[PDB]
Amino acid sequence: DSCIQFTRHASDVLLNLNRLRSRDILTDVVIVVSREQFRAHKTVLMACSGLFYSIFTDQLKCNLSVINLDPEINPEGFCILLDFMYTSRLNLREGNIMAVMATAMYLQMEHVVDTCRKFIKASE
Amino acid sequence: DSCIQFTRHASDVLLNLNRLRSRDILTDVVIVVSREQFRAHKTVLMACSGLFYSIFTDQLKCNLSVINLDPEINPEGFCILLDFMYTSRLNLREGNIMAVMATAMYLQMEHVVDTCRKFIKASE
Amino acid sequence: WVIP
Amino acid sequence: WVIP
Ligand SMILES: O=C1Cc2cc(Nc3ncnc(Cl)c3Cl)ccc2N1
Ligand SMILES: O=C1Cc2cc(Nc3ncnc(Cl)c3Cl)ccc2N1
Ligand SMILES: [Cl-]
Ligand SMILES: [Cl-]
Repeated sequence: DSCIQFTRHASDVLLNLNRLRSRDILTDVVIVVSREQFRAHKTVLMACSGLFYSIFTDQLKCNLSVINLDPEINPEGFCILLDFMYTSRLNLREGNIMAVMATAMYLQMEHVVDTCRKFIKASE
Repeated sequence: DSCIQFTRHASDVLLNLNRLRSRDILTDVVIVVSREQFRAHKTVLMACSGLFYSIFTDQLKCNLSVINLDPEINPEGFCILLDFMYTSRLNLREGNIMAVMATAMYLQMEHVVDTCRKFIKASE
Repeated sequence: WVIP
Repeated sequence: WVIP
C-alpha cells in the first residue's frame, strides 16, 4: 500500500494498556499463582503468551474469570513476566533468572526464554 | 531500574491484537457508523482515542456492547482510523484526507490530526 | 511519521 | 534485547 506509519504508535498503545491495568480498568481475568492474584486483560495475555493464547481461544476457558496456574509456578517470576507483557521491560536478575526462565517456558514466551538461556550461558 | 528491553515487543503485541480483531476473538463492542458496523476491543479503542477513553471510563457506557457515532462521521474515515489503531499504518489519500481528519478530530487522535493538517498545508 |  |  501507500500508507504512512507513526513510529511511536505501538509503544503508546502498550503504555495506555499498562495505565488501564494499573487502574484496574476493563481487566477481565484474575490469574491465580498459589497465594497470589494478578488482574489483567485476556487480550494482552494472549498477545504475549502461547499458553494464554491457547487458553482463551478454548470455547469453555474463554469465559472463565479466574485461571489457576500450575503450583510449581513462582508468583514473583509471574509478576516480572506480567510487567514485561505490558511494558517490553524485563527485570532479569541473578536472584530471579531461574524462576523467570521456568515461568517463560510454561507461559510459552520464546523471546524471554531465549534471553534467559543466553544470560545463564554467559555466567557458566 | 536495571531492566532489559525487547525492542519489537510493542509492535508484536499490536500485530497479535490485530490478528484477534480479524478473527473476531474477544471483541467486546460494535461501533455503529451510520449503516456500517465495526467490531473492536474496548481497551485498544481507549488506548488510541481520547473519545473512546472518555466513553469507556464512564460508569454506564463502559457496559454498553453497541456505541453509535455522530451521523456526520464517515464510515470509510472511521475504517481507516480503526485500521491505524491496530497497525500504526494510516492510509491517507487525497480522496479521503478531509474525512480522515474530521474523524480523527472527533475521535481525539491528535497525532493523526497533526499529520492531516501538515499534508493539507503542503497542497495549499 | 515515516514511509514504512 | 537492549539496555533502554
Ligand atoms: O512466544 C510466543 C508469544 C506468543 C503469542 C501468541 N499470540 C498469538 N499468536 C498468533 N495469533 C494471535 Cl491472534 C495471537 Cl494473540 C501465540 C504464541 C506465542 N508464542
Ligand atoms: O490523541 C490521543 C490518544 C489518546 C488516548 C487516550 N488514552 C489513555 N490516556 C491515558 N490513560 C489511559 Cl489509561 C488511556 Cl487508555 C487518551 C487521550 C488520547 N488522545
Ligand atoms: Cl516473549
Ligand atoms: Cl493518534
